[PDB]
Amino acid sequence: AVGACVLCNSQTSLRCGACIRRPFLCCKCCYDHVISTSHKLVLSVNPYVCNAPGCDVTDVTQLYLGGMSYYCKSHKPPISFPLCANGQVFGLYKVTDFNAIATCDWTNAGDYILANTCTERLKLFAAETLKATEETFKLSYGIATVREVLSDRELHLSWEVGKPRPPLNRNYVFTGYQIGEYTFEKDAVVYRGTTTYKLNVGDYFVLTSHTVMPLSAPTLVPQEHYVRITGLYPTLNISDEFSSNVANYQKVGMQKYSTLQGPPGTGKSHFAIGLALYYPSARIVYTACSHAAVDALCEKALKYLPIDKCSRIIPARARVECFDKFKVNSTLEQYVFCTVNALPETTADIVVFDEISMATNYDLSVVNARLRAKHYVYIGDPAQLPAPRTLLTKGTLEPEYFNSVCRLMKTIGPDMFLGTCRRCPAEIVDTVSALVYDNKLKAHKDKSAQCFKMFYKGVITHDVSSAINRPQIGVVREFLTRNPAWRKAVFISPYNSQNAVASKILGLPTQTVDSSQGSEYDYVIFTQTTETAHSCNVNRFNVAITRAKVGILCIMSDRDLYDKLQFTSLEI
Ligand SMILES: [Zn+2]
Ligand SMILES: [Zn+2]
Ligand SMILES: [Zn+2]
Repeated sequence: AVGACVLCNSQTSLRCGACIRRPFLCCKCCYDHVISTSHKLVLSVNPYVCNAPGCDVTDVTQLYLGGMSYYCKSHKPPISFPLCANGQVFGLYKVTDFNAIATCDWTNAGDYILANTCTERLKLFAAETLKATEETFKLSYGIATVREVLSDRELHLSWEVGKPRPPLNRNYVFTGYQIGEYTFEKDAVVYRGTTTYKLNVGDYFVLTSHTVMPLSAPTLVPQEHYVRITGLYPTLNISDEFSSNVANYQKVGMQKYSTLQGPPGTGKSHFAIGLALYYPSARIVYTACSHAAVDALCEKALKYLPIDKCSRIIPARARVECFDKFKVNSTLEQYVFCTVNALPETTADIVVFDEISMATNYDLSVVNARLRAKHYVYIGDPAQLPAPRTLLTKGTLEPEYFNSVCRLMKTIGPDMFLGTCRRCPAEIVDTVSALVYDNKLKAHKDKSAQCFKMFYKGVITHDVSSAINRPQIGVVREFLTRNPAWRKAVFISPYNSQNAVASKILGLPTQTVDSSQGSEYDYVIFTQTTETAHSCNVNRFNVAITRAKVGILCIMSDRDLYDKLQFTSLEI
């Protein structure tokens, strides 16, 4: 009931009853809010509503202070004061950007632009409002119910009518009923339940709708620059293997927080684990939003750090199988590997937050609120993929607006940049260097002469909204017959339905561009499928072609990206 104004910090009893998150607004800011938005309900110790029996006047601009109570113009006594007047709303302790965040529906890109350009307190207000909006929207979808048990991995389903049916993709992890988190993918559909339980006919599932907690900590702590390495103890016996990062590790210890832009295969995980060998007594918490990003840090640590000082934090609700080689759930070990949403309340000498393009301002804040560290390291690449914004349907979200860390990397530049790609053949490195890295990314490898491109629009079919291009898969089939070494390639496309079709026709392992991020393969076969904003997205295209260590075949739909690929063209 008592607190500080989100816009000016002036103390108040006044909150907005029309905002989904009921923020405290001072007498001045509350007035500026109510008089320019449809938000007219104001909440003090008691709500600002007409106290006359049966009266439904709740608009603050139509209410007055009559004695110790509130009344409308129709019910107030002769000695009464308007609650709204003189640029202030009556309350104890006596804007444009706040209004827009408070009233938007989060379906436009401009909403996320504003949520990243505003003041720090407005960033938390926006992040809390957005996440609560996202969670409420999850209730709009309808409940599902098991129609039959086709086999151990397949089935056919039934829905409750009247409410919209969400898409069948590995993008919507539903929680099961308490029978583990289930997922779906394409009348013969596939039930993907992480927990091996015979799906009882009649049971139901609901979207993973977790309650949104308030944010208190900023997305980024205030920057502090030091003249000496603070609270960390370096070595001069630093392995030659990590010597290239020595100046950057010293930079880490001389600032409160630091940003590292690491293009694909430039050594992000090597840098993160090497930071532990450079400050060998430091307690490091390694965090990322996904279990995949956390497990990739676990694999690198397994090679350089002592296994007895590592612990993989796994929440009681075992969602998917993750890293099995560290002692599970020991918060006090020197090296703790844990996803953002599962972080314990602890302190650290260094916090390493990896895959920063996938973080939201909500995640940035959670880390600041759960971990109190001497140093914070943000590793990622704003030229890679951001977290999916399920409400966003209009406009494209540019990298400078992914989150606060990405905004800094795009506006003032990152503090550290890993300039040499060690993974990809030079054809790929040269293409992405010009496309998203302003020619600052260099190739370690020579050209492989196994990077091919083909311009083939094919035929686009749609599975509801997800796209398929059977002729592009047919072209891959013909290529495989003449290129048997490509037998072990991973098939990548921007669409789950295209991948399901390629999996049956080609028999190759499949991956969407979004799920390939952070992974690498000798050979990659990419079919663009369509020429939509989704399939032409430069960050997605960058991720797609940088998965390859040796060769890549790109079957393209977009002339622009096809011309930019510095690959040998194929005919047919
Ligand atoms: Zn104020
Ligand atoms: Zn409001
Ligand atoms: Zn009244």
